[PDB]
Amino acid sequence: MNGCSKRKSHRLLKPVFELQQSFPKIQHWQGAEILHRLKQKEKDAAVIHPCIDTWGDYAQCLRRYPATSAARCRVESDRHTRCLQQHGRWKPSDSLEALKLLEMFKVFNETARFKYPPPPVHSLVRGCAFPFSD
Amino acid sequence: MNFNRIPTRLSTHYVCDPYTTLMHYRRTFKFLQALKAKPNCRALCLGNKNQVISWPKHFDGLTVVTSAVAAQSSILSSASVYYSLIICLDPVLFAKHLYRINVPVLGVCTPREIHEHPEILKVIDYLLP
Amino acid sequence: APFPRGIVKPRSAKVRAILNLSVEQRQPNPLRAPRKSLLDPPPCVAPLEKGNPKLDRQFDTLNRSITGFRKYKAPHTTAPRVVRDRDETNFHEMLGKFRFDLQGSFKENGDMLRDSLLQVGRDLFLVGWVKCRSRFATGHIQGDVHALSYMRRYLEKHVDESVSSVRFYEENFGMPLLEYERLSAVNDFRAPGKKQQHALRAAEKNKAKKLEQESLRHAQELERF
Amino acid sequence: VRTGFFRTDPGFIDPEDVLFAEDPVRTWSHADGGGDLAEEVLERSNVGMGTCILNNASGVLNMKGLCGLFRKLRDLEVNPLKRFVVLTSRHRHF
Amino acid sequence: CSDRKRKILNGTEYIRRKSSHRGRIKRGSQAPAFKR
Amino acid sequence: PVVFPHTRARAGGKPIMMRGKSGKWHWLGPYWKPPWAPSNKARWPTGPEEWAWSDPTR
Amino acid sequence: MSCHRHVFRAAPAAVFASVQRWGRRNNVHKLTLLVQTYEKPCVKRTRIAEEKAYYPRWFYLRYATEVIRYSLKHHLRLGQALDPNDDQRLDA
Amino acid sequence: KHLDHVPTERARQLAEQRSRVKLEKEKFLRDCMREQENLAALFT
Amino acid sequence: GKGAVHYTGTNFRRVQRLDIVDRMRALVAQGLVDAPLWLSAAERAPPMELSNLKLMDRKVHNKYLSLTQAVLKKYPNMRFQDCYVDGNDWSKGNDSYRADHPVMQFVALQLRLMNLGLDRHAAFR
Amino acid sequence: MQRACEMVVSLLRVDALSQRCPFHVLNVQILDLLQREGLIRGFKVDGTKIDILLKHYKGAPVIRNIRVVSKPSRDIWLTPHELKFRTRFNTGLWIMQTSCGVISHRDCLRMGIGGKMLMAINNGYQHFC
RNA sequence: UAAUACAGGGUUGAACUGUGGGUUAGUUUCAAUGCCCAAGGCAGAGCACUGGAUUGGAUACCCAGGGAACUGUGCUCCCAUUAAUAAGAAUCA
RNA sequence: AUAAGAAUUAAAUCUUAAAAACAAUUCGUUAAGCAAAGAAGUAGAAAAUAAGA
RNA sequence: AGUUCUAUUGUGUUAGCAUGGUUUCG
Repeated sequence: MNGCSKRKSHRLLKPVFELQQSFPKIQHWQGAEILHRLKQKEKDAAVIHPCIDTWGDYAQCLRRYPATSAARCRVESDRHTRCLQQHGRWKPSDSLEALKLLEMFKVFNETARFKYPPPPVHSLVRGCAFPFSD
Repeated sequence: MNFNRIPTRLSTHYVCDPYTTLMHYRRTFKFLQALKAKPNCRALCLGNKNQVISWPKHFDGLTVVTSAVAAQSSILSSASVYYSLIICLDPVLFAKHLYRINVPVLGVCTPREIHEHPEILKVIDYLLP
Repeated sequence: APFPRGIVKPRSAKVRAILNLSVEQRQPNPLRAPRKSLLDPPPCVAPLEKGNPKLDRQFDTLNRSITGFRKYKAPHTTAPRVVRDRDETNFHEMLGKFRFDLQGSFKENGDMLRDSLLQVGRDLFLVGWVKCRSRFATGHIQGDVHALSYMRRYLEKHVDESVSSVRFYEENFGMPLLEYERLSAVNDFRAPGKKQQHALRAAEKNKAKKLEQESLRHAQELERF
Repeated sequence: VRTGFFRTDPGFIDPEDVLFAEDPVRTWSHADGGGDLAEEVLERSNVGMGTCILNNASGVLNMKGLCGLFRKLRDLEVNPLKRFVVLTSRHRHF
Repeated sequence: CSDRKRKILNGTEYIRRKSSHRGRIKRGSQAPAFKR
Repeated sequence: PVVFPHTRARAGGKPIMMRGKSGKWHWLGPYWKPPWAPSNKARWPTGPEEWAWSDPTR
Repeated sequence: MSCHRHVFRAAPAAVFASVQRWGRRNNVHKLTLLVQTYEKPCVKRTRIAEEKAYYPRWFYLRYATEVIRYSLKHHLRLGQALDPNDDQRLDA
Repeated sequence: KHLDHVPTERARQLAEQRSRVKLEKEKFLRDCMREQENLAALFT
Repeated sequence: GKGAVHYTGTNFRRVQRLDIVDRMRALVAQGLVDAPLWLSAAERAPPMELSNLKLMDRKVHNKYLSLTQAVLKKYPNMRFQDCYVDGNDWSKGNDSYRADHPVMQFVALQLRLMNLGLDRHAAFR
Repeated sequence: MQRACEMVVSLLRVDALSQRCPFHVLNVQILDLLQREGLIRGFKVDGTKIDILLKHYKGAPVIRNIRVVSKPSRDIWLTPHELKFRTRFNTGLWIMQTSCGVISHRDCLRMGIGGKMLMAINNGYQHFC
């Protein structure tokens, strides 16, 4: 009988794309360089394909060992099997860069070469002329 | 969930209090009645696509500036020929264009918007909370 | 924390930006300066792109920027007079000019319409320029009054493509001389690499828009619910 | 609805309304000649109108208040730039 | 200070002025030192 | 009583750290509160945490 | 001190990676490079000022990138300001 | 200077106590509704 | 020299706000514009002075910041209520609840009684 | 004198309903003169401070300018026929201190007494020292 | 920058006190390194200098060695001389 | 001479050498002079320094 | 603001000590 009488809309139950902490605005180029370092350290896997490197390694090992490959190439075979099972249905990511995503949140500070775009007016203006008399 | 500053002071809103709103209604009613008592007068209504699809995005007032040298030019310059009252719902967005407009402007906005951009009171003539 | 044995006091904005957590401009002090407002006049700066000034209210083939080297000027100045004594027996010798904009749908990136307009202009001895694309067309046409009227009628009624809107503007009559000498076309001559770069930038902008559009649509759905 | 509160629920107190409460008397604190708010009648200087406040300690009216009010009202009446006059009291119960 | 600091910077004082700071090339002070 | 506040001028000056490689304070230390500083309550809005010691005596 | 790791039912490469992580988070290589050569006090002042200004920015951007990755992975939508006076009542 | 006499709000409060309730603003719900109805009737 | 260092001087601009009626009356009187049809109605219903009413907004100290802390410290279980509802941030360092939360109602009633003229502790009881 | 030169700052505030200034009997007398001249809405005396409730008109404040004449490091006195010339053709208020109290330059001119020039309110651009 | 000894300053409270202050030369306590003087004198490192390279060439950058300087109630304040762009009052919740 | 150590962009000077007490690496023990690595957010009071390009 | 006391001292001078780079000894 007794129970919650309002919607479970808490942003913890329903995580939302937002920055929960603010920070003094950062120079645009400094923030861009930091984000580049983060991306390099993460090694965004946008390669030809995750399975391409495993296949190349397997083929190279087979070429190196034409006779005893059955026993030599087992770690490579297992790695390639795992890669096929995991990233077989792999699609390259299609999303905006974190730099643009944070420019959206206005994290960075306007420098001489970076300014936030002014609010759109032509696209957002909606006019409705109606008669008002009598 | 929050890791930001916690304000300690709250600002009141006298412009949008009960009695001030009642006075706004009383003063705007007389002007609207007098305007409607005269014939062949049209009223323009401006808003935002996100607060109104069906509404046309182009009208006679719109100028549609296209050149860089014309950036400073207003887009509602010619509205005075056609209209005798501009009912605005996005004063913050249209402030630069409603500034010193030669037709009366009735603006609808929130106390938060008024306090964050008090300069809209220099482009609004009549206010309806 | 570390012990640096003192602090530094740089004066320049560059070194301060490097050596401080942030150099974000703070709100003006209410006791010193007034608050910034949307009505403040913009800075008086000429709009430039890659060092070139973009100062023209209309595109036209006769738009040029002043360069650093002398260009031969006309030795003298003489403006031919405007003949105002024109009657039915002479009103056909007057010249004129207009500009047109068409919106709709055309195929082959406007090549068909370009060819049609070039043929019509060659037949009518009109001059000026035209510019056709997938969804729009613009042009500036000059010539005899009858030829201009025929061109206007052709554009309004005799175009073999979807023409949702037609507009004519900047009409003038009784001109002594014609600015142009041929009716040419403005053709997009960008390299494929340039086109690809521009398309990538446009796609970035489109994704930025789509994020907010999806958020707004979800909000509208919730409001409807 | 069972245990929680709602705005429509009768008795719902508005915290902002409670917080923004003001003392009515403090609306006339800036009304005096010397600024000590001791004069029997206090006149505020406003554009286009006159404002007179009775400021006797007990709310009683005496000759000092009579003379002050008379002079203030005559000046305001004669003044054409003051289109109307307002009369009120600064007391609590009177 | 403008012309005075200019003389200091160009080094006329370094040559012509005694210094209780001494140095192997600058003129020295043979009297007890005090701020002037 | 109506008495004006006293001046915020204090003898000695402001903290100075000796130039060079010593790290010694030529005057005052790093915990010095300038006279022109906000209140302690203003600077420390939260106040003592729940795990701080109520009595600071050692 | 010296970090000790036991290579048991794990890869020596993995254990070496864990040791490298310990060294990096303890700044061992940084201190070794610092002590290998003489650093003048003014250089140390400038370096410490630069680090104290820089690292908080890096931490904030790391948090931002973590949030971005989480939102992309979970297909989260951009938030809208919570409109007050919403009854927040169940439609039941 | 601590024996001078200057008018003070503490002195005024002490005098009154020898001899302050805050009030919330009214909402004018009915008047607001009537004015809104009149505006809607005008805009019909 | 300097620029915007003249506080109480040329840093601010003391210029009048001219509304539609004032500007149109001036234009008509000087004859730069033909009398519009709406001008009579606007004059007979002049716009109000919004700047004067704006100057009446006063900053208020938030006593709830401390009252909520007191009530929460006395009764920690109040944070369960509406724990899943967006708006109630109960994380350490915030304790910011919605106006319809029991904590907000409690502090509102306490402050109402205090305004009526009771002590903090009496209002709490 | 120092307190009056300080109160100049509190009087020259903009976009403010009221502002505080240091207390002094000379400040109280100058405020009395200002209120009698209708330049402030009012003022209140609270211990060490005085709260001046300022007056506005059409957005802008009534007090548009204050020029200090007599500073605590330099007195300025004038004979009647010098005061007349210095205040010639001006609608501003020049505050004068005399043996008859703190009055306006017009009262001083009618009385023909020697006075000390303290402040000039809304005097435009008219000063000599 | 552990403890201990001797002294400040800052913060908080109670009491006392009662315009007792803000600024400061014909004023003088302190103050990086270097230089002069005195001390010691080979933990480290290190001018001049030596010799092993690069360079048309280097009197340098690189390498090896190195008796100048590196701890003082002394002499002593030159400076990109020390918490900033002098100190105090007023305006802000 | 030579190798090894060391160093270098690469080399060289330099040290040891033929079974090793101190060239270099590993392990113990004292000895000497020397002494901010680790522990403090220039951040959050509304607290804000300089009309313009 | 100043004087006295009160709780606290990464402040300045201090006899000695724990630890440590380096060199040293086998």
